[PDB]
Amino acid sequence: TTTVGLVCKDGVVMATEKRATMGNFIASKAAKKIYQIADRMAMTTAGSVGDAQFLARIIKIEANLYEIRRERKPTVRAIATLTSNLLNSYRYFPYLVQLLIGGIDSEGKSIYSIDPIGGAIEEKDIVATGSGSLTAYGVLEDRFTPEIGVDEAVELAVRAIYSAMKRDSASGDGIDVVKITEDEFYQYSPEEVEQILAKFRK
Amino acid sequence: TTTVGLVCKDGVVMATEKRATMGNFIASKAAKKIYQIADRMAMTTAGSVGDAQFLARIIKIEANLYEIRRERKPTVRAIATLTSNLLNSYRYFPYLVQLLIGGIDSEGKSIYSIDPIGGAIEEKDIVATGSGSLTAYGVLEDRFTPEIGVDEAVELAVRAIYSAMKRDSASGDGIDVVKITEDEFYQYSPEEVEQILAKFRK
Amino acid sequence: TTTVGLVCKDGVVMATEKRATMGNFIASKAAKKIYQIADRMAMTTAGSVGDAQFLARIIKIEANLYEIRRERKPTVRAIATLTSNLLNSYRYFPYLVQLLIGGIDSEGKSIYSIDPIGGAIEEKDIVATGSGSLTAYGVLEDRFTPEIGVDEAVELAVRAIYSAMKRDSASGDGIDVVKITEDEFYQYSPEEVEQILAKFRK
Amino acid sequence: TTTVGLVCKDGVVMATEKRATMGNFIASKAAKKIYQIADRMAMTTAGSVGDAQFLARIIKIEANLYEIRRERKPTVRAIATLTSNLLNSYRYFPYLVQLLIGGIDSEGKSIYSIDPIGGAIEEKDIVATGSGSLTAYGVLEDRFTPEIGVDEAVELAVRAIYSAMKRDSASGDGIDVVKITEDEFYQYSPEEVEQILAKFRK
Amino acid sequence: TTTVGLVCKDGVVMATEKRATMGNFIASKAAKKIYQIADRMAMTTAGSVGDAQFLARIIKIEANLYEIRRERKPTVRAIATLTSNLLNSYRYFPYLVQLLIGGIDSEGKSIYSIDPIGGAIEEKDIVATGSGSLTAYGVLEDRFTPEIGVDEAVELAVRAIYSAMKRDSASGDGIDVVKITEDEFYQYSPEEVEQILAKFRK
Amino acid sequence: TTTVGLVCKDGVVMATEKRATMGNFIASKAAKKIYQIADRMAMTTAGSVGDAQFLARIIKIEANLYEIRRERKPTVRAIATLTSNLLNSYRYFPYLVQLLIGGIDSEGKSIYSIDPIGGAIEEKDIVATGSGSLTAYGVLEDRFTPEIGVDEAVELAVRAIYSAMKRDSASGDGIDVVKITEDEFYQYSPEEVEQILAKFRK
Amino acid sequence: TTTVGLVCKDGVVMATEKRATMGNFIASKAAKKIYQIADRMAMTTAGSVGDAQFLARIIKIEANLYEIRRERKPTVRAIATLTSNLLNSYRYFPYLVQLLIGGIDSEGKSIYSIDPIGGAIEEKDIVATGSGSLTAYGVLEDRFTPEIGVDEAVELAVRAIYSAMKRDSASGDGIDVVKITEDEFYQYSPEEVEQILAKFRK
Amino acid sequence: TTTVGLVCKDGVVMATEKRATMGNFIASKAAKKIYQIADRMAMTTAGSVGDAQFLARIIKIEANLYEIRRERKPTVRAIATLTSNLLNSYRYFPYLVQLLIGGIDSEGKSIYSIDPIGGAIEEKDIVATGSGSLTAYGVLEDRFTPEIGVDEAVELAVRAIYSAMKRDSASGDGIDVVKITEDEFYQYSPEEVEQILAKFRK
Amino acid sequence: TTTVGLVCKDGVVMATEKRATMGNFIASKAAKKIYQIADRMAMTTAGSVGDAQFLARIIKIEANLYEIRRERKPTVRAIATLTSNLLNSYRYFPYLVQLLIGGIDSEGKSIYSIDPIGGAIEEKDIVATGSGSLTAYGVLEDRFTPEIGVDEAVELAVRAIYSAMKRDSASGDGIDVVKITEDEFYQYSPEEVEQILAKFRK
Amino acid sequence: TTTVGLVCKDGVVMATEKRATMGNFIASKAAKKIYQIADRMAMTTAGSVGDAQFLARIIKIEANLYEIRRERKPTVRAIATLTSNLLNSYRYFPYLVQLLIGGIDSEGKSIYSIDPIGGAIEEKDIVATGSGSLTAYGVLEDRFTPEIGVDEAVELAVRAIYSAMKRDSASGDGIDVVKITEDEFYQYSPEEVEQILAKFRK
Repeated sequence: TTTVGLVCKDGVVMATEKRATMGNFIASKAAKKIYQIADRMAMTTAGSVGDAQFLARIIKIEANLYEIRRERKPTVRAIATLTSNLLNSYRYFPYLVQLLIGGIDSEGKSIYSIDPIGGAIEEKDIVATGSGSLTAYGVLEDRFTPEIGVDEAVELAVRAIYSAMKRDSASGDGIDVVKITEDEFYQYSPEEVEQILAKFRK
Repeated sequence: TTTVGLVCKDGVVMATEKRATMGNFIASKAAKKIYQIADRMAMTTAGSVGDAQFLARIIKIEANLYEIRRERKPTVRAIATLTSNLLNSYRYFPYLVQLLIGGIDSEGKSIYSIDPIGGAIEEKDIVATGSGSLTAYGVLEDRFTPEIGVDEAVELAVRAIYSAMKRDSASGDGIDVVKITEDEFYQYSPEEVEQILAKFRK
Repeated sequence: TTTVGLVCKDGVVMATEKRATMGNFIASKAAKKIYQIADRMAMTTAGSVGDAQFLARIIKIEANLYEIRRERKPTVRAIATLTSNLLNSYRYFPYLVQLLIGGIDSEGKSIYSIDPIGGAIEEKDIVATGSGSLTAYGVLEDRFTPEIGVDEAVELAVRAIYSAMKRDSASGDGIDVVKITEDEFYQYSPEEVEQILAKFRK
Repeated sequence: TTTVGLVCKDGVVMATEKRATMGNFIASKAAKKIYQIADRMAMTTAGSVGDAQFLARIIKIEANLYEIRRERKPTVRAIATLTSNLLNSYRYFPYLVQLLIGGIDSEGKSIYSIDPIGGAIEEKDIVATGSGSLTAYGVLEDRFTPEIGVDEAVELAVRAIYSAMKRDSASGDGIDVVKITEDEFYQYSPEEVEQILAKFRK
Repeated sequence: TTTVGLVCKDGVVMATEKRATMGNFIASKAAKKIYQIADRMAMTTAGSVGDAQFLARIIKIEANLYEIRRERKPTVRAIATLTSNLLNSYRYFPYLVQLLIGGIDSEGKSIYSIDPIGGAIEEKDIVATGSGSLTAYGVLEDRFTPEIGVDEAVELAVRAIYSAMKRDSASGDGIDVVKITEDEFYQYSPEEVEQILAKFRK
Repeated sequence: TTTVGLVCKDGVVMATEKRATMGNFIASKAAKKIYQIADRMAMTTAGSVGDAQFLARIIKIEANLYEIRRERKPTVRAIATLTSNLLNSYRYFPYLVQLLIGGIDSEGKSIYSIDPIGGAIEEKDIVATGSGSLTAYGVLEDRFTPEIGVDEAVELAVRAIYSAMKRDSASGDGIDVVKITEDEFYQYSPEEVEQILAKFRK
Repeated sequence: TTTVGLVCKDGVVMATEKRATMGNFIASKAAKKIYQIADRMAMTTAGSVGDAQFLARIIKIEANLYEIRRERKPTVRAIATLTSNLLNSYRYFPYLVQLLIGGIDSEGKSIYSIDPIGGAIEEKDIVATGSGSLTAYGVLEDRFTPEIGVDEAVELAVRAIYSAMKRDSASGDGIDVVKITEDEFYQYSPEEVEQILAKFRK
Repeated sequence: TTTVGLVCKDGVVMATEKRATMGNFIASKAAKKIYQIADRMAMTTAGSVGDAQFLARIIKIEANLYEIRRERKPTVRAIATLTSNLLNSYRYFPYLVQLLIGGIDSEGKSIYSIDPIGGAIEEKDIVATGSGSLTAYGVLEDRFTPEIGVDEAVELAVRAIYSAMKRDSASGDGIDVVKITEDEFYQYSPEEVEQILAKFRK
Repeated sequence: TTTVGLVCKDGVVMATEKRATMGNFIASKAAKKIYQIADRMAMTTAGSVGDAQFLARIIKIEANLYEIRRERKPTVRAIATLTSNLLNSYRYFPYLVQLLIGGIDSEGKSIYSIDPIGGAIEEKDIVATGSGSLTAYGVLEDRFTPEIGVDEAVELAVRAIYSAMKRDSASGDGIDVVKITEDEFYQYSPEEVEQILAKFRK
Repeated sequence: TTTVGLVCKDGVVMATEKRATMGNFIASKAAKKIYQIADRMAMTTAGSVGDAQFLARIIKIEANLYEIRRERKPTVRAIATLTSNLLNSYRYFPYLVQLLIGGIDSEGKSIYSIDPIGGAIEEKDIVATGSGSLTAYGVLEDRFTPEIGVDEAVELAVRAIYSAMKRDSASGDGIDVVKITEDEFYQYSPEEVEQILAKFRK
C-alpha cells in the first residue's frame, strides 16, 4: 500500500491503495483504509490495517464531539494535534501506520502527517509515504503546478500510484481515490478508479 | 484449520475446518470452531483453539446482554466494533485468533472479519482468513454472485476448504458448515466429503 | 505421561499413569494424578507434577462450594469453565498442564479438556491429554464403540497407556485405571493393572 | 517420506510415498522412488529425494558391472554392503537419506537397511524407517505373518504408510509399491495402487 | 522465481520469466533466462541467472561435442543426466538453481527436471520448478489433454505462469515462451507474449 | 548439600548434611540444613543455600501460630499445603528449592515433597533431593520395606549418603541424622554418624 | 546407551543395551551391537546400530588377514590397539563411539576398552562405558567373582542391562549377550535372552 | 576480597583487607569494609564495595533503634535476622554482598552468614565469604583451638588474609584487624598489621 | 585434572589423579594413567585422558626406538623435547594435555614439564601444572626439602592430590604414584595408595 | 605479561616475568621465558607461554646454522627478520607471542620488537612491549642516559616490571632480569631480583 495527498485550490484530493498484496498473499482486499472523520475531513492510512482501524474510530468520534461542544466545525489542525498526543502517549504498544488527515474546513486547507512515533508536520502541498513512498513522490513533484485543482489532482493521484504498482510487488492493484471538492464528499471506490488506468494499457 | 466467509442475498454462509493440535497434545475431530454468537449469527474461528474459546464465551455474553439491553435483535456492526476494541484491551493478554463475525441482522446481511490486532476487514465480497487463505481465495472468486443461493454458498465453501485439505494432511481435516438463511442452521459434516471418495476407486 | 477419559454407556472411565521422575531420581510413586472433584466427577492431569497437584486443590474447593451454595452436584461443563478462567487470569506465569475433566452429573456426561491458557474443548470421545497422546489415541480410536461397557473401557484404556509408555520414560512403571460406573469410584491401583500386561508381554 | 519393507513367501514388497522437490510438492503423477538396480534387486528410500535418485545410479552402474564382469548374478548382501562403503566415502559430499535395498537372490530373500553414517545390517522381514516410522511400524508387526504373500503384502504396505500420512503433513498423496515376484519385476504404478488404497474410505 | 513446462503431442513447450524478481527490483531491462542447449533442445531455469547460464553453456558445449562424436543426435535424457552429474560436481562447489531440460529426441519428447541436489525426473507432461510452482502446476492441469496442440500449449504456458504474476505487477511485463515443433526453435520475445496477455489485461 | 527422607513404621528418619557447599565454593563451614517446624515436625531442604535458611523461619512461625490459635498441633498435611501457597507466590521470581516437610501426626507418619511452583505430593516411600540424590536412592530402595524400623533406617541412611560423599566434592560433609522417634526428637550429631561410615578409615 | 562386560574364569561374556538414534525411531529387533571380530572374539559397541556395523566390518577383515599371515591367532590386545589407531587417525570419517573388544586369547582372557580418542586400557574385570554404567554397577559388581563361570556371567549380564532399563519405563529395549567359552561362540538372539529376563520379571 | 570472622573464648576476632583493585588499577588506597553496627558488634564484608557501605548505614541505625526502642543490647541473632528480611525483599534491586555479623552480647557469641539471596543462620565458627576463601579456610581450621585467645586469634586472622594475598594480589599494602573483647573495640589499623609481614623483606 | 612432580635426592616421584568421572562413566575401573616410556622413564598427564593414552603408545615406542638405534639410553631431556614436536602437529584435534616426563639419565635426576603446544622446562625441585597446582604447591613445600627419601616422597605426593580432590570437580581415593629410583620402577596403584591416605584421615 | 629492554653503552639488559599467573594456574615457578639464542643474544617474551618456547627453540637452532654456514656470528638484525618471516609463513600454526630480540653483535647494540603477527621494527634505546607498557615507559626514561651502565641498568629494569606486577592481580612475584654485558650471560632469577624491589619495599 501507498498513500499520497495533494493540496488543491478548491479542496483536498487524497488517495490510498485499498488493496494490498505481499506475494500471492492478499494482506488487504476491500480493506477499510479510507475513513470519513467529519463531513469534509478524511483520513487515509498506509501501513497496517489493525492500528488503522482502531485509531480511525476514535478520531472520528472526537471530531463529531468537537462540533457538539464548541459549535465550530473542527479544523484539520485540531484533530491532527489531538491524535499526535495519543500516538506519543500509548507508545507502550507500538504503532506502524502513517496517517494523513486533511480536508476542508473554514480556515482553509492544510494537510498534516502523523508518524508511527508521533508529532505533526504540515505538508505544504505534497507527501508520499508508505512502501511505495519514493516511486510515488517523483511523479507528484514533476507535475506539480501551484494552480493544481481537484481536476489536475485526481489524475495526478492515479498516475503516481499506477507507477508504484509497476515498480513494487508490495503494492496492490485496487486503487481508491477520495475527492473533496468542498460541495461533495465523493469516494470513487476501487472499480471506477482502476477503470481509468486500465485504458492506459495494463 | 481455515475459515471462509460469503454473503448471500438470502442470508450468510460461513464454514470451518477443525482438528486441533497444541504441539503433540492432540484432539479428536469434534473440536468446535463454530460458536453461535446470537441465534442467527455465528463466529467461525481459526488459529489458536485456546485463544478462540476463551473469547467465544466473552462475545456470546456481549451479544445476549445487547439484545436484552436495547430490546432488539443483535447486529453484526455492534459486535464487530466491540470485538475489535475488546482485543485491543486484551492485547496485553494476547489472543491470536482470526474471526469472522457475521450473519443476518436488522441492518441487512454482512460479515466483519476481525483480526487479532483489533483490525476489521470489510466483507460483503470474498475474505480468507485462515491459513488456507490462498487456497480458499481460488475457489471463492472463481464462482461468485451477490445473488448466490445459500445451497450454492455451502457448496462453494466445501470445495474451497477441499483445496486446503490438499495442503493439510494432518493440520486440519473435517469440515463443518454454518448455514444462516434466517431459518436453518445446517452442518455439512466430515462424512459427506469422505463418502464420495469411498465410491471413488481413484 | 498421558491420561485418558472416555464416555461409556454406563459411566465414564479414566486412567492415569503412576510413578514419575525429576532429574535422575524417582520423586513419585504414591503421588496422585487422579483427583476426585466430587464423588463421581474426576479430573485426570497430564503434564508437570507441581502444576497439576496445585491446580487440583483449587477445582476441588470450587466443587465443594458449589454443593454448599447451590444445593447441587456440579455439572462437568460448569467445573470446566471454572478451570479455564483460572488459567486465563494467571497467564503471566502459566500452568503447564493439560486438563481432562470428565464425569457423570445430573445432566448426563461430557468431557471438556482444557488447554494451558484457558479455552476448553468439548470433546465427546477419543480424547487423551498428554504428549504420549499420539500413541494412546491410535488404540483408543480403533476399538471404541459409542456403546462400550466400563468393564471394557478399563481394558482398552490400559492398552492405550501401555503402548504409549514404551516410547516414553515419563509415564513411569505401574499403570492405574479407574472405573466411574455411577455407584462407585473404584481405583484398581498399580498392583492389579500390571497383571493385564501379563496377558501382553512385560 | 517413510518406508516399509516386507520379506514375503512369494516375493518382496517394498514401499514409498510420492514426494518431490518442486517446492516440496509432488512431481507429475509419477515421481521416481523405485530404481531397478538389477533384475531381482530394487531400491526404496525414506529421506531426501534428489539424494535418493543420485545414489541410485552409482549402485545401479556398479550392480550392472558386477553381473557383467563376473558371469555370476549379484546377491542382495553384496549390493547392500557395496552401498555402505560408497556412502561413508562420499560423506564429504552432503548426503543424508536412509536406504532400503532388498530383493531376491540365490541365498533367499532379504532386506538390508543402509544408514548414511553406518553399514548394512541384515533386516529379517520387518523394517521402519522415516519420520512416519512409529506409525507405520506399529500396524505392520500386528498384521505381519512371516507367511504373508505378495497380494496381502501390497495391502499391508499401502495401509501402513497411509496411516503415517495422517500424522505428519510432510508426506504427499499417492503411494507406489514394488513387487519382485522372483520372475517379473513389476511396478504396479499410481493408477493401480490407488484402488488398493480406495477399498478404505480414501 | 518460477518456471513452467508442458510436453506437447507435437512439440515441447516451456515458459520462463525474462526478468528475475528481487520482489522490488529487476536484473536489467532485457535479460535472458531461456537458453539454447541445441537445435531441438532448450533449457529453462529458475533460481539465479548468473549460476544458471554458466551451467547451460557447459551443457551446450558437451551436447555439440557428443553429437559430433556419434554423428547422431544425443537424446534429451542424456542432456538431463549429464546435468545431474554437472550439478553434483557443483554440490561439492555449491550452487542453488533448479533446471528443466526438455526437447525432442529420437525416442520421443519429454521435459526432465534436474535439481542441484542431484538426479533427474522424467515429468510425464505437467511441470514447474521454483516456489510459485504449485499455483502454476494447478492451472497446467485445467486445459491439459494429450490432444492439445503446440499453438494451444503456448497459450496455456502463459496462463500457468500468470498465476504467480497475478497479484504482482513489477514482473508482470517481461516473459518468455519457448516452443520446439520440430521445424522451429522459437522464442516468442516479449512483444508477441504481451499480445497474448493483453487478453487477460494485466 | 543433599538431604534424604523416608517414612518408617515407627516414625520418620531424615538425614542431613550440616556443611554447606555450592560445588567447590564453600558457603559456610557449618550450616543447619535441618529446621524444626514444630516439636516433632521438621524440614530438610536442598537446592539454594540462601533460600533454605530464609524460608525456614517463616514456616516455623505460622506452625507455632496454628498451635496457639486452635490449641492443637497442625497436621503435617496442613503445613505442607500452606507452604505450597507461599512457594507459589514466590515462583514469580527465581526460588528453585525442593523441600521435604514430614514428621509424625495422627493421620500416620508422612513426608510431603513440595515443589517450587507449588503442589505437595506425599511420599510414604523414599525421596531424595539434592545433588547426591541418585546414589542415595540406590542404597535406600534395596533394603526398604514398609515394616522398616527407625533403628534400621538410621543404618540405611548412613550408607545411602556415604555414596554421594566419598566419590564427589560437589556434596556437603559431616553427616547428621535426625530421628523422629515420636516421643522425642533425637539428633545423633555430625560426629557419631561419621564414625558409622568409618570402616575404611581409622 | 551403555555396554557392560565381565570376565570369567573360563570365558568372557559381554552384553549390550541397544538403541538406534534417529530421535524418531528405535530399531533393535532385527539389528545387533555384537559383531564377531575373530572366530572367538567379539566387539560390543555403544552409540548407534549402524555406526557399530560399519566400524566393526573393517576390524573383522583385518583380524582375518593377520590370522592368515602369522598362521596364528591374533590376541584381543592386538586387535584392541589396532582399533585405537583407526579411531584417532581416520576421523576424516568422524566417529563418536565407545567400544569393548574382548574375548579369549592365547595369553589370557580379557576385555579391553577403547575410547573415541583412542588408547586401549584393559579391565580384567568389570567395565562400562555408556551413561548407564553407574546403574549397572549395583547388582553387576556386588555378585562379581574371580570365579564367575560362563553360565553365571550370561545371567549376570542380563541383571545389569535390566537394572539399566529399570530406570526407564521400558525404553531402550534390546538385549544381546555373547558367550565366548572357546568351545562355543554363542551370539544370542532377542528371543533367547528374553526367557532369562523372564526369571526376574515375567 | 575475603573476610574472616571467628570466635575467641573471651572476645571475637573479625578481620578485613584493604586496598581495592581491578587487576590493572589501584582503585582505592583504602575502602571501608569494617563497620561498628554496635559497640561490641562488627559487620565485615566480602563482595561488592558499593552495596556493602550503603547497607552498613541502614543496619547501624536500626541496630541503634533497637538500643533506643527496646532498651536492651542488640543480639547477634536479632541484627542478623532483621538484615536478612531486607536483602530478601530487595534482592531484585542491586545487591551482591556477604555479611558476617558477629560479636559478643548477652546472647553470647555466634557468627551469622547472610546471603544477598536471603540467608539467616549460623556458623559455630569459621566463615569466608570471600574469594581467597579456599586458601583462607585451610589455615583457619588448622590452628583453631576453642580456647583461642584474642592474641592468638588476631595472628590467625592475619594469616588467612595472607593466604588470599598470594592467590590474588589485593590484600597486599594493608590488612586491618579488629579485636572485640567485650570491654573494648579496637581497630588495629592497616599499617600496624602490614609491618609484621613486610619485615620478611629487608 | 592435576599432576604433581618432585625430584628426590636419589629418585623421582610423580603422581596423578584417578577415580573421578570421564564422559559419564567412572574413570578408574582399571585404567592406566601413569605410562611406562622406558624402564627408568615415565609420563604422567593432566588434560585430555584418552589423548594421553594414545600418545603414550607413540612416545614409549620412540623411547624404545632411541634406545635400540643409538646404543645409548634416552636422556630425560630428549623425550620431553620430542613431545613438543608431536603436540605441535596435533594442535587441531582434542589433544591439549600438559604432561610432566621424568626419570633418571646421565645428567642426574629430572622432571620436565611440557606445555600444551610443546615447550620443555627443567625443574629439579617441584612442579605442578594442573588447576590443582596452587593447592599442590602449598602442601608440597611444608615437608618438601632439598634432600628427601623416595619412600618419604610417595606419602607427600599422595597427600597433595587428595587436598586437590576438593578443589576439583571430582576424583576419588586411590591414585597412581610411581617411584623411579635407579633400582626400581615400582608403581603402587589404588590398593597400596589407599592405605597411605588412611593415615591422612578424611 | 610484559618485557622491557634497554640499550646500554656496553650491554643490553632485558627482563621478563618468570612466573605467569592466570586465574589459579602457575605454569611452574621455575618456568623459563628467557631464552638464550646465541652467545651474547637473548630473547624476552610476553604473551602465551607455550607458543613462546616452541617458536624460541627453532631460532636458537637457526642462530647456530647461520653461524656455521657464514662462518661468522649472527647480527641482531638477522635474527629479528628471521623470526618475523617464520611467524608469517606459520600463521596456520600461529604463535601468539611478542618477542624482543637484542644483544650485542658486530653492528653494536639494538633491540627489535617482533609483533605476534610478524614484522620487525627497531627501537632506538628504550622499549616496553605488552600490557604493562604504558606505565613502564615513563618509569624507565627517568634515570635513562645511553651512557647509563649495566649496573644501573638492571635496577632501572626492575622498576618498570615492578609497577606493572603490583597493581595487577595477575602477577605479584616472579621476575628474571637478564644481563648481557659482552662478557657474561647472567640470569639473576626471582630470589636475587627480590632484593632489588625490597629496596622500594611494599
